[PDB]
Amino acid sequence: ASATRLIQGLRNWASGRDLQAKLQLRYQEISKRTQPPPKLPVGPSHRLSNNYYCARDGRREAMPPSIVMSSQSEKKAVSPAPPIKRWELSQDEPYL
Amino acid sequence: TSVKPIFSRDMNEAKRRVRELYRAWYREVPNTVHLFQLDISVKQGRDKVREMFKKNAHVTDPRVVDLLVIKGKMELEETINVWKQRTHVMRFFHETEAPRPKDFLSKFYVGHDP
Amino acid sequence: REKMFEFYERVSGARMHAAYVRPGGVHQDLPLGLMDDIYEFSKNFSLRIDEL
Amino acid sequence: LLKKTTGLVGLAVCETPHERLKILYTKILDVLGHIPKNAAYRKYTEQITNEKLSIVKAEPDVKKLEEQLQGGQIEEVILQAENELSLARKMIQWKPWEPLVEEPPASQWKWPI
Amino acid sequence: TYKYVNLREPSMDMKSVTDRAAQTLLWTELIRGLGMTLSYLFREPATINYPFEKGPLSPRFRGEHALRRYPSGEERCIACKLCEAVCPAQAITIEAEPRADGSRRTTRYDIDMTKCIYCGFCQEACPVDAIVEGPNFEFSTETHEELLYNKEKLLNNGDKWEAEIAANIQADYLYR
Amino acid sequence: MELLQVLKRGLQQVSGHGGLRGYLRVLFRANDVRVGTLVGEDKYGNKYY
Amino acid sequence: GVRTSPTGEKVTHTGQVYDDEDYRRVRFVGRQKEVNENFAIDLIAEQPVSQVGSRVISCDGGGGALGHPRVYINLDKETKTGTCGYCGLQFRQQH
Amino acid sequence: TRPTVRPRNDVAHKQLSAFGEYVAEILPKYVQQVQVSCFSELEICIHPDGVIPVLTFLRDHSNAQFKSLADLTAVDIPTRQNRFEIVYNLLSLRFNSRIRVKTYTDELTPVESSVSVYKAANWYEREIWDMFGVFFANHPDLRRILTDYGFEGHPFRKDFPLSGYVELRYDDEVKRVVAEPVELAQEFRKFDLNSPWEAFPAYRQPPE
Amino acid sequence: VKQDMPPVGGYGPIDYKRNLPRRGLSGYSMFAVGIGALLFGYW
Amino acid sequence: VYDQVEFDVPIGSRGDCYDRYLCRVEEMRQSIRIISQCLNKMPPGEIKVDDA
Ligand code: SF4
Ligand code: SF4
Ligand SMILES: [Zn+2]
Repeated sequence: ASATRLIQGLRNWASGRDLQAKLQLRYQEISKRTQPPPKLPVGPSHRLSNNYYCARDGRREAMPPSIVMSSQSEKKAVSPAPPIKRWELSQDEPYL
Repeated sequence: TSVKPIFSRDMNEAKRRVRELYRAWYREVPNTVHLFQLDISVKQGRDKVREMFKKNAHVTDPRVVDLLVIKGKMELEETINVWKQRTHVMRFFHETEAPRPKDFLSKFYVGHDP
Repeated sequence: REKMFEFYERVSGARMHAAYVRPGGVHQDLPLGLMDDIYEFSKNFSLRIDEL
Repeated sequence: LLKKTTGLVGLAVCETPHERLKILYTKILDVLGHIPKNAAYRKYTEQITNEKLSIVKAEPDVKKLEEQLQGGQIEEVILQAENELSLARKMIQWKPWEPLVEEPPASQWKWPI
Repeated sequence: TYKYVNLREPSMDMKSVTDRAAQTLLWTELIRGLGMTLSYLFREPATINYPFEKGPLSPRFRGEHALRRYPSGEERCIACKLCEAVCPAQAITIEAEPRADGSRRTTRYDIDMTKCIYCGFCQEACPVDAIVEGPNFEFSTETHEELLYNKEKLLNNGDKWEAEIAANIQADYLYR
Repeated sequence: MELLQVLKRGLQQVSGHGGLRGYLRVLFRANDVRVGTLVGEDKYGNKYY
Repeated sequence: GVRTSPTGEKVTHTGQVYDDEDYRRVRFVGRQKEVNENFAIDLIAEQPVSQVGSRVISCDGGGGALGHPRVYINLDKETKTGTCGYCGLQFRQQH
Repeated sequence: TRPTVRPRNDVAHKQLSAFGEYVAEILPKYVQQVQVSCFSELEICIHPDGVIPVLTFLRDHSNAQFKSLADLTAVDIPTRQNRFEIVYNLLSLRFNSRIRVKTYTDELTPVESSVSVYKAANWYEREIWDMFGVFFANHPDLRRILTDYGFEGHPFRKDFPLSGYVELRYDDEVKRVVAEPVELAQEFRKFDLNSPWEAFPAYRQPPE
Repeated sequence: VKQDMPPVGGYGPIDYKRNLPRRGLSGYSMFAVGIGALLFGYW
Repeated sequence: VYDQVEFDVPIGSRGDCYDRYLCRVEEMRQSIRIISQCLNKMPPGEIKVDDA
């Protein structure tokens, strides 16, 4: 940022870009190293009522794997899922 | 009590394979001493190959000796190709290891282990 | 890449091995002013890709 | 209209896709007729192959055939038909409609142990 | 939602063919590359003057371990061994006894700084903020065992760096 | 011309370290001669700018 | 209150010192034995016993969330002061 | 159970159950179990004589098209008589799906190599030779891939110790890196962490 | 609450596309300059 | 939350080292696009699961 306008114009010309607009070195535009203290919010389970853990217990609603076939008609042939949708070419920048 | 074989249908084909592996190792020992510039004799290396074969001489299962032939062929391929260095070949010769006490009285002297 | 390691160090305290993304969320919230510096990095990073 | 490339490396463009698909589907049905009638591989593969062959006979276009066969490019649909043919020729040899060769041991699939 | 990098056919009119042949014979893109490198020649470099200048750090930084005391001189550690239970490298070795006033304190507190992975799980497992991983990163030794810290070295790192560790914990305890 | 300002900033970097003795002192100790605002000095003599 | 063995070796706050005939003193030969001279058992005994006017006091070591978990100390013994098991600060019911 | 619990996917659960029935009745010669976990992942437990007919099916069948071998894995379980559990993770790009094909072997029974199905397996099962000792028949170049060249044993078995049996150091008498029996300056401290209260009643086993 | 949040109108637009900005003379012009330099040198 | 961010996927055409190079360059471009969207759409709230 401290460069003279002769070196600045030379540097912009040699790169072919406006380099002073986007300087990779950092100056006073970055955040302060000292910040005010935060007040972080609490989650949804910080409630004094209607907050029994048996109604929000993720690990205890895990089930054993449902056994479909075990060795102890004209029904449709299935796939594991419907076939994947063909992607759309990008409207932003297709390179075509 | 009916299992699937690995290579051998019985013990005799397995002993054929053990025999051919010992033949291949016996042929390879002088090349191994020469190109790894080992400071053992060729007789000492052939004695070590004899020792590594005769350690396993009590095995009566065809599948286990098939796997021992397979692992011995893998060691042989890693020795013929220079994939092992001199250190991996000389690890069969426990040189830096001091000889452990073998009788009862000296094991009693040195510590607690049997 | 040094500035992005500063982003890792500000978010976790280690420049590379953060141990930050944990099962259940992340270990710690963003420090105040971090997203402004991520903005100031990202706004200028396109010119760096362009000159590469 | 002759699509210039498939977009996939090593997958060439098929000049006549409809005739190639009809040949491959009738060849899959021919190989698949050698399988017994009770076999679920025969019934399921005849079902999907007859559906695909009906769709190929129903559409003159290549693009609309690609959008309603729903398998990507038409050339990888041809590739999938060849893989299905090779699979069915192997399934003749394997005979997997036969009963289970061996029950597993008593707690072979018990987890947690 | 996808794009094709390198799916351009170059134009085949005489203008573009002569442009490409002038690029070939007259080396236009090579002069472009030389110009970009000359553009970096006239930039101020990114080099800081270490050790007189220092790389920027945060108060979350995980450096050298230290044991903290209360604002009465009593050490915070009450020998609960949560730091050595959580320790991913088993770098912490703790032995304890009741000392002469019956307080629950450690007799051994070792951190192997050559096993330690500097992940800070010990400081966040600590219920009393006793073990902390401080701001110091400049503690290279000439001997392996000088990095095998015992309780005396860790309490001395606490006494050495407490004026800074207290301010980093002041700036970062509300995120914890 | 803006080269004259560059040479004048260099000469006042020489004049800003307390002459040629301080300039060469900080040049050989620091390998940097730019001047700053003295933020402080500790009880050891480390000076912070 | 650090002291010194007959071998000249400093005794740590734990009480560790090497014996005279112990070879492991040779690691301190030509070098130092790093002990910490701030004994917490001495520094906590310098604190004044806090007179309070309740029957049960609480202690978190000060600093709120920067100290230890908050514990409640019963002060019904007039023989003994109520001592925090975390910080070692001790309390006495004033009546 | 809205914010903190993972939302259950019933549609993919139903579709994977139907496709597991499909795979099981097309291939009943080898398929021993079919199961779908609660997080909607399909496992096809097969017999080890049908590694190749199953995996060539799922790679080539027009309703499966599992064209990618994502990962091949062994799991040692010493309480089983077939202690090794070989696990094939497959990715179908066409139907945007993943499947798991699990089979078993012990120390001595070979598994047929799936390099004629997926060339990707060429190192994975080679790793399974190095780490578990599961021999693979008809592998093109079966040898070790991760351990040291003179290494005895197979490390990822659970009867193999955490540290090895030998450690290495440079010996200056012999001018060489040498192997010695391992002696730790500090033993690894085994922690007994398991709580004696049952955590998950859904997974309770019936008693003796 | 006080939390690391973006500004109210959001951040500014960030460039992310390729910018190789096409400098230099044409091929006709570069061959003409090279031929003119040769003709000056020959003369 | 990748289903909520908008980005493109660079596709090669010849499978060589050069197309993979261009794919990585354009993935850096699209990563800058995703980072812009993530900085614009960062919600408030907690950073761990409140299942303690
Ligand atoms: S930082 Fe991590 S590895 Fe190091 S002592 Fe603490 S818990 Fe152990
Ligand atoms: S440092 Fe903290 S976690 Fe470790 S034993 Fe002491 S009080 Fe417990
Ligand atoms: Zn207290």
